Amino acid sequence: DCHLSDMLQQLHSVNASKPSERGLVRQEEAEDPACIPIFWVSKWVDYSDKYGLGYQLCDNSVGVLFNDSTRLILYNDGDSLQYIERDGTESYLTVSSHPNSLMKKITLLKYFRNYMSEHLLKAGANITPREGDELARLPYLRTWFRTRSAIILHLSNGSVQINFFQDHTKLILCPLMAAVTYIDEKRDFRTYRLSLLEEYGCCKELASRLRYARTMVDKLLSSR
Amino acid sequence: FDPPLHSTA
Repeated sequence: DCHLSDMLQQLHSVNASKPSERGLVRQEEAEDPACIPIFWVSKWVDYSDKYGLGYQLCDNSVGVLFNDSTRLILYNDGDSLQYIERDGTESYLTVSSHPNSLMKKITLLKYFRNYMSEHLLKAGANITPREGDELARLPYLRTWFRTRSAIILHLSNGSVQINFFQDHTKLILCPLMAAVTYIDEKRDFRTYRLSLLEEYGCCKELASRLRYARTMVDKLLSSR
Repeated sequence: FDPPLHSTA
């Protein structure tokens, strides 16, 4: 949890500055759309009482964190597979290769994928992601938890995503850019440099979500 | 396949 420490310090710092508790607030001056995430979670399915958590990333790949802490990942070609065991052992194969050891888990991934496809809305479909690297690994879901107000999704690339149940607003925090992308209730998205929010301030609603984000990151570090 | 919880349907 090296990236989480950076994110905590970053969030602690912005909240301490009290960005909404100022007379002059100019959050537009803190916008940096050069910092849009490469990846975020566009769909999720919590079936952890039986199977685990399934999700979609913005690139159309899918994953499932099974209850046994194994992970299956379908790349956006809908065929290429990455299997990650508890100890970290990874395997690269295909749905069509038909490996008998994994058919139970592959079948489940298809159910998750189908449920998301025909039932659920794709978050940030109106956002173009940042390019990235052709060599870099596909991120996966490291860990997650739900509160009564939000789901918290921590990816292996260090990004933390928080979705709020009440009003559909979402936060995407990247510690590498020290940046936050905010999707409001009207589905508008803005990316802010956190250090610039300390100087220019932001509206009341973003500030309170940055306050909540910090609590959640505390929970993440504190679960180790 | 009826999951109890999920993102915005």
